[PDB]
Amino acid sequence: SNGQITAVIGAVVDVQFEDQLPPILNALEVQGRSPRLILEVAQHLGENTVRTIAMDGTEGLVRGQNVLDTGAPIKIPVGPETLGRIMNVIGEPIDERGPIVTDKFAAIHADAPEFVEMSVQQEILVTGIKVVDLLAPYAKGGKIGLFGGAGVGKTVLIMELINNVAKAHGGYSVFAGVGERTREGNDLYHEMIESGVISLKDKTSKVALVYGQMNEPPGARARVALTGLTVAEYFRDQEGQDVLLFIDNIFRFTQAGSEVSALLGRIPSAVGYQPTLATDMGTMQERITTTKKGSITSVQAIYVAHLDATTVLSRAIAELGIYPAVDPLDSTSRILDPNIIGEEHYNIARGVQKILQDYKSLQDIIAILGMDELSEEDKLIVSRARKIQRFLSQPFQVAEVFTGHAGKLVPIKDTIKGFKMILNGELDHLPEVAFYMVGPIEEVVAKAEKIAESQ
Amino acid sequence: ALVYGQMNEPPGARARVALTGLTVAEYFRDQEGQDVLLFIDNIFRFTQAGSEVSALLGRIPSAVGYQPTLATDMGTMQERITTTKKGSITSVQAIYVPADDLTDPAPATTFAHLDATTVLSRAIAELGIYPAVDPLDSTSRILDPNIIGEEHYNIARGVQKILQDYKSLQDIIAILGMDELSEEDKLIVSRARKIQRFLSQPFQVAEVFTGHAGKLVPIKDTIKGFKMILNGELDHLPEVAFYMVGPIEEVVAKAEKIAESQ
Amino acid sequence: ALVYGQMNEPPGARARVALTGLTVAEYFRDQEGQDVLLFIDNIFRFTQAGSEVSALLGRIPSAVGYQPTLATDMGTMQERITTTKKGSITSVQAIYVPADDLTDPAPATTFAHLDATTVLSRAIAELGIYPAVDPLDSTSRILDPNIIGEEHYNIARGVQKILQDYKSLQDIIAILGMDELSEEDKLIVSRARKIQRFLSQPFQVAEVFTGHAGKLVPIKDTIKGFKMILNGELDHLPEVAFYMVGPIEEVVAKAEKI
Amino acid sequence: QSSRMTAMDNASKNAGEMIDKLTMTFNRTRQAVITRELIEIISGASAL
Amino acid sequence: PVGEELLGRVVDALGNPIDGKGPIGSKTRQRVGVKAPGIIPRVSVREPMQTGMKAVDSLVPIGRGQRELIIGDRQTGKTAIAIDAIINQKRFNDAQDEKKKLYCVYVAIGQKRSTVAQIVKRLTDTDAMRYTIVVSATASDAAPLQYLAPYSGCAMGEFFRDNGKHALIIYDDLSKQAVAYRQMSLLLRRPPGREAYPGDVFYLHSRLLERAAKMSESNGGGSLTALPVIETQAGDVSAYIPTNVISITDGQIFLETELFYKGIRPAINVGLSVSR
Amino acid sequence: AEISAVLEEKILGAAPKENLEETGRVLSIGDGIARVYGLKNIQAEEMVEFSSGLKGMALNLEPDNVGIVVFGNDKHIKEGDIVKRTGAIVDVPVGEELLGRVVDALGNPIDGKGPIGSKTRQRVGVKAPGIIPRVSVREPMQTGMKAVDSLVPIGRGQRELIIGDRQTGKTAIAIDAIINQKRFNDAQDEKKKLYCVYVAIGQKRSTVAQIVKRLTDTDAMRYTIVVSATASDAAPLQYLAPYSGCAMGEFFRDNGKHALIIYDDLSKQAVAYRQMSLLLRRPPGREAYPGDVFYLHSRLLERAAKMSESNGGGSLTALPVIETQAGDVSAYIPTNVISITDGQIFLETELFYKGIRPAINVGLSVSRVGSAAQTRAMKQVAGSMKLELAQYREVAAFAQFGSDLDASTQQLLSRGVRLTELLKQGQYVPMAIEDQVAIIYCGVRGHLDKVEPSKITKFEKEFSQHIKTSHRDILDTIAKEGQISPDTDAKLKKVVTDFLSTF
Amino acid sequence: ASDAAPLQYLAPYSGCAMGEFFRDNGKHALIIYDDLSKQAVAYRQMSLLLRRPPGREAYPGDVFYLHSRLLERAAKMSESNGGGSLTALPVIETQAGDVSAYIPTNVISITDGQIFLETELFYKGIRPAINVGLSVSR
Ligand SMILES: Nc1ncnc2c1ncn2[C@@H]1O[C@H](COP(=O)(O)OP(=O)(O)OP(=O)(O)O)[C@@H](O)[C@H]1O
Ligand SMILES: Nc1ncnc2c1ncn2[C@@H]1O[C@H](COP(=O)(O)OP(=O)(O)OP(=O)(O)O)[C@@H](O)[C@H]1O
Ligand SMILES: [Mg+2]
Ligand SMILES: [Mg+2]
Repeated sequence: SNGQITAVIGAVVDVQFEDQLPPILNALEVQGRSPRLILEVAQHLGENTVRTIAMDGTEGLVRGQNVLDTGAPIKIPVGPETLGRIMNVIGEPIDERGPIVTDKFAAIHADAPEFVEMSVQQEILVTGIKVVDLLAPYAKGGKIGLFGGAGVGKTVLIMELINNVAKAHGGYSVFAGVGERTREGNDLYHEMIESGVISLKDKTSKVALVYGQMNEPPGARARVALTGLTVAEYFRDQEGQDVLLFIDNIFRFTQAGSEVSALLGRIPSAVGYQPTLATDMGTMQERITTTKKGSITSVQAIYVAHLDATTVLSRAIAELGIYPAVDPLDSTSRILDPNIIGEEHYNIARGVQKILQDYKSLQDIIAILGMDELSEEDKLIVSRARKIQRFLSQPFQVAEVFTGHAGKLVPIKDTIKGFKMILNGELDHLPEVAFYMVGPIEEVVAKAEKIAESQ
Repeated sequence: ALVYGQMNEPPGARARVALTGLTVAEYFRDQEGQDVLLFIDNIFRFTQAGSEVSALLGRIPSAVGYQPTLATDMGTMQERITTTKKGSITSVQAIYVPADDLTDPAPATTFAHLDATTVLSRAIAELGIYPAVDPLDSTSRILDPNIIGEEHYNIARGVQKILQDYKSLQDIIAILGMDELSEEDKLIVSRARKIQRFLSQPFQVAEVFTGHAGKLVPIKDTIKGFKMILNGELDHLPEVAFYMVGPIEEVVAKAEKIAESQ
Repeated sequence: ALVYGQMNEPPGARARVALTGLTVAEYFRDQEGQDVLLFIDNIFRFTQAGSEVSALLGRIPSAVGYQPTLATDMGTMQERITTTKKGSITSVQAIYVPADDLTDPAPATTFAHLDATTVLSRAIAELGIYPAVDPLDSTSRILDPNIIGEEHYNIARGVQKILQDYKSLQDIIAILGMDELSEEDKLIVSRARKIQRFLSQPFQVAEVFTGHAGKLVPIKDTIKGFKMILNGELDHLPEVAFYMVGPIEEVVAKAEKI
Repeated sequence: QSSRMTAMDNASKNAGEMIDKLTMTFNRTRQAVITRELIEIISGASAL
Repeated sequence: PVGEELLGRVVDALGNPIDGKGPIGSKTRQRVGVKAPGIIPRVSVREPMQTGMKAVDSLVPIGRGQRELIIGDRQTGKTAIAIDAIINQKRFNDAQDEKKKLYCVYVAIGQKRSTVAQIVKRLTDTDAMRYTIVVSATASDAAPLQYLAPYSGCAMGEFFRDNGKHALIIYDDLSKQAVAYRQMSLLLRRPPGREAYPGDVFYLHSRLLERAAKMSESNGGGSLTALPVIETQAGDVSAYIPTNVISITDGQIFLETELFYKGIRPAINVGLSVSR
Repeated sequence: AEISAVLEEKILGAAPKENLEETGRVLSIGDGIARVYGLKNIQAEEMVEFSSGLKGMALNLEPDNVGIVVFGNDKHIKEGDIVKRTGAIVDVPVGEELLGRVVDALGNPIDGKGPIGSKTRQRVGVKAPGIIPRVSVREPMQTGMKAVDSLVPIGRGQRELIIGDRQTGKTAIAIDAIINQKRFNDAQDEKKKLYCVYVAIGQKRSTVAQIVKRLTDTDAMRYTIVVSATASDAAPLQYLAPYSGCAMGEFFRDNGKHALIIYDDLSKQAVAYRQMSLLLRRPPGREAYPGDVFYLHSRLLERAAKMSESNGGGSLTALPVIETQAGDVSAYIPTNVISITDGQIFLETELFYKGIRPAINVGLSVSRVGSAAQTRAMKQVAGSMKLELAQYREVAAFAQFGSDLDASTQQLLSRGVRLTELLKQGQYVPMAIEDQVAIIYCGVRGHLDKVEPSKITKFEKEFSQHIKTSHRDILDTIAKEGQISPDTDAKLKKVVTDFLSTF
Repeated sequence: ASDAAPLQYLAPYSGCAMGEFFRDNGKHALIIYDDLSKQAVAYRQMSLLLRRPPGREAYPGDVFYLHSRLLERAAKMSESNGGGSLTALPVIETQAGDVSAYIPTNVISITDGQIFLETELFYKGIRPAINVGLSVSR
């Protein structure tokens, strides 16, 4: 179970064993490194030596150095103790908050759930965000693409997703910064501390963080998502919770897998990390699914291929004062079918989308000729569409100290009822500005009554 | 005689099937003194099978993924298709052009050994003219007043010029009409319609499916007929008398029957 | 002094004859303290003959089948051609671009080793303008308002802006013609065509090719003529009068002859 | 109306000629890209 | 394993049952690499294989014994077209006409296992499972299983073809099988070609798709109908694997992303859809 | 190792007395790569000394031999020569004594001004700071040019890329940023100072001499270190020069001071590392580059950050330069550096020859720090300026053939023309922040809509003189308040209207 | 076309030696290589079968040297060398009239002038279809 280093070429270490050869994906610890170096066995070369990828730096290694085989893959600490902490690939805490004292360790390479363990019903994960729950619903076990650039509240939306899932459903979240910048990671960590999702000394943390820097070797960044998925899998299997898994991002995960394949020299650089091919990404994608015990819902943070849902964040929506700045027309979902989410939900969503598209055409017509067109029917359409656009906005729990508005959690039935009443014109006599920054629809009625009493 | 190397065959069989058919044709030429016909369909599948054979041997591929021996493999296959002192082998080869690129190495290698061209046009088939051979896209290298003769060359050039004038005037007729054209233009478009109607011909092998008896028009009959149409000697006949008729005596006979039935 | 190793020579000889001419110029510069003129024609044959033997030296080829030490060999060759404190060398080197490509590694390496560049284009030579110098691809690093004069720099930048505007308009001109252009665009096109004709100049060595007498144009006459064209003082003249003439006085004389 | 029809006809003919030249350039660029990627894959595989 | 005991069962590429309903009772086993039928044992394709879609049954008709390609981008409706073709045969299999009955095979290659479970639920709900075999090689399955699953499903269909019955097989999708074979060929140190694909990916797909045929009346009169699926990226028809599959099959059905986002469902491009 | 001498001494059991643990002999030497037998106790990335006095670095530790990259001409190295390990990795001197000096990649002075009295040396392979010791970037790093200090702002501790084609002005942007800091280094406020490091990689010696002459004539050399790895230098020197310059800048960053590093250019370092990797028989990848060429630049550029107040508060802002061939930013090295850095500044040849200098493509240039890297007045005027420029670009995308346009469209087009003429700036003349704020404020408040654009530079040449002579109290009010108050806005509008009446 | 590639490569040099006989004996010889593009294709096949590194359009890097060492032997001798001469007329087949390709640009740089033939003029009956604007002689 003890081997010696034969060759050191970049982040690729060839290590020769004597008695027992470790299997593929096992972790081997170098015995002379003060920051310990874990090598993952990628292939067997024969002659009782194996080729391994390094999870840390390689400068200073000498040939013949002793390597101890752990007899298992990279076992990272899992549990409630990893909430609010930052871990590297191999589970060491890198937030200078002390050791991670836990009782549960789990290997980062596990099997996907079987064909009999999967639910035939394509349930949706309601997240309490009215625009998300209405126009682009989140499916349990689905793949979710979160778009947005600089100046938009993409980070605030991510933290609102974490807080709302931990509150409404009781399931935690895991963030995995696959090859992320140190400045962006520090900003995200401090924003998570400030907004109260990560709490120090109170044990009320809702997200577990796994980070991989850009100065890390390619092998280290290609297994950060596996570490985050392992923490999420502990929260799903051993607790029965619906767990969010934020990955930043799939593109950098594919890039790190392509760099690993280029270092190993077998697969050429033209082919890197297909969504299929369980060695590359098929196991990771199939371990993000909904089972009879729980579900893992993957959200990929994309900064501006197989996404079940997509929420596009636009600067123009934030320029109109609508928070969150989700574009209602560019946010699509495969789940928008009458056979899955119900006929009334699809009918309301299609009516809202049609009203918004007609409103954009009416705004173009008004900009061309003027505000008087097709009697008062177009004016009524414009008024209902503007009330819908105001009602799409919602205060955030995580941003109640930066904006001063108390965030609210809106169930899906409340959003359906409120938008149905707006479409039917039951609240058409209320002022437009009374529909702004309100969670439920009874809050809209109370806001309109307070406006009428004040004015 | 048929060979039919299928698409599920190994690449070696598909590469040598053209040589097998060429060997049967070479026996018909050398040991019988015949003018054999060889049909290859497709000739791009021959190149693709040769490329797969060379890639299975581990050789370094040439430009655009083809074998480095593409020119000499095509040359060795095609130089056995020639005319010798005993007989001749004439090859009609179906040609597929990948990605509609005539500068691709496989069509460009094929075009070096080509002595003619027969383009079958879908638009001509939509006009009811059979065979649907495009008279302008199809070309030949023996269009010369030393191989086919002065009269054949002049008549073919005159037919090509009239059809080119017709194609130029088709856009004008489509956008404006036909009444504003001059008398010369109306004579040109009438002769061109009669020329392109006379290009149609009944085939014996389709005579069950068509009901028209097939005709084998000799070359002097086609030369005389198109010379008559070019000179305006049949300006009084209707255009429908030229359709699906082999010779020109049957054109005037069909015109006489049309006049009598009218 | 002449040193010749030509294209009939083997690639070993063509890769070292430039160093022989450099050695003659270095002796005339250092050990004598003289002003030397060094003309090389052409550098690309040196850097191509270096690549012809690179495969026979057992080297891995570089991108587009070049020698992997092309940059370092060109650097060690070109750094010997310099003006030192002991003496001055003015060097004029021709460079060949294979298949009319400027992103080829050998000219792209040679670009950073030069002070003044004169890029010749085939498309300009197709238009009959001789010398076919690209006006928007030639740099000198002496083109500075504090070195060659403020008026000279301003005229040169104005000519380059006019020719860039004409190049941007050429896409619309090639489709919709001159009718869709505005009046300022027509003035831009007319002055740019006059500028392109006036950039051509009959050379004394090229007379046997053409028959025009070669003209030597003083730089004050050059900046005066281009200032006259940029100011619109010659908009009433045909552009053919601007073709193959040295000074602006020959432009006026040729216009009056027509 | 006649002048506008003739002007749009000339514009369409000029656009057709530009389309033909860009199509030839596109085919040449496509062949060069395929050849370059094949040579890069060959050089990557032959270094093992 | 082959037989009619596989109808209604969800099996993997090896034929092992994965639906949890118990072992299969097949008495016959058929090789996956069987040579395609020749020229004499087959006749011309004339029996209509009715998809049930108006645009397919009118503009690009599919006959019994024909390879018709369903090519398109992601999320365009290729699986929906294939599932509707499977569902449409219920009205023929219930009737007494033996020449109208069609037995279906659905080979899911490289898909998500939850999507295959939803497909099986949909076919069970519409009573189309009784004549359908589902062969699933998901993403978590190994690349050899994804390479083998089309040939396993083809052998199951060829049992019906050689027994006088008629079968329709769907390969959803063949691009995932080509990716799996590319990875196996690269890890076996085989010489690659364009896009690191080996020199016999065309031979792989041609020997797969030449087994769909209309047998002669002296050879039983049965038929096997293939509906391969190709997923393209940004409409790149000129890619290597789509070019090979287009050159193999007897026609293609093009699904357009632009038409799909306009709400035109099914998004069939009429000018690009060919049926020989 | 199976050579004839080794087989001879192993068959006979000679047991040779040469202890090759701390020394070695050269098996082969070629093109700056030495394969060395011996050096049993050598470590990776360690410096060695040859018998001719040349230095080398051990990059490949193979079981048979050691691969050494030679720091100099390989003519001095012969087969069988003795190589002695130094026992330490490469280090360079750091300190305030390097300011004003022109050094090579190893810290040796090449300006001829004698030695350097540096009392401290730092290794080049230092790990980058983690997520904890660094803080968010908010201090402005003022380049001094209006097109970049407003639209693509650069903060202290930010990796901002300058990417473009040849002869577009990337070096001009960098040198102008170095020159601009003389305003702050000559002042008394210590936190505003910025010490500069310029790393020339692969350039000719005449170009570096011209750069040093330009910095000496403008008195910017007194706070500037120039690290030179010229074209005739060895590939290990060109590869190691950015790391040595980064260590020199990290001395200022770790001592509570602020440093700015320019790598001109990282494309030459990538070419040099590609040559070393190809000659070491490492497996090539896309465009013959190794698989660690992303890790090379990421490791270099991750060390440029601003430290927290507990770590002294110092900063290190990097300005890498990338040369692009024919505008193809989809190549390997441009894609890597774009994915590493916190934003890019894109330069275009068409904008350069159109008169727009600096030729900054506003649409393609991003700054991820954004308005946090700006002062309050510059943020106030640039927020409106970027919106007006975006509106101008949107309305000019469909205004080539448009003549009878709308009045609002014509106003937007005219405003965009005024702003485009406003962003133009001459070479070697950096501008103060107050002058940029005043000129941009006049541009975006409609004060130049009635002014011909060709006179705007002359207006810039004169109105800045007007407020600096007769209306300096308004500038003092702006400096003390820190923002454009509406009363100061009205006073500035009155001054502008009076000046335009005089104009 | 049915011969081996080395024979196609050797034939221009064999003919050049036969013309060099008359060149060195005071006589005058005119030699025509129809065509050098097919010789370069044969030499490309020889180099690709020798596993030599391909360059522009998968051609070896000494194809310029191949044509230059062939065509430099055609020259005008002095009176002290017998007054002989050898005149070369190389033939190049282009694709779609592109003179910007690798081999045509090589032979243009080697030779003293070209006679360009246009397909457009050839289709209009202008024979010989010589482009006067492109065909020059130095
Ligand atoms: N004719 C149709 N009418 C309505 N919805 C349809 C239609 N065809 C497909 N859809 C819907 O479009 C979505 C995607 O279609 P489908 O999954 O069948 O396409 P696909 O090409 O198989 O996608 P993928 O590439 O993800 O496998 C589904 O939600 C499906 O319900
Ligand atoms: N803003 C400017 N105004 C006027 N001239 C300028 C400006 N910026 C650069 N130039 C001039 O443009 C030329 C090239 O610019 P510069 O050398 O800075 O570009 P570069 O990116 O360094 O190019 P290279 O690839 O040669 O290093 C020089 O003559 C310089 O004087
Ligand atoms: Mg599908
Ligand atoms: Mg520069």
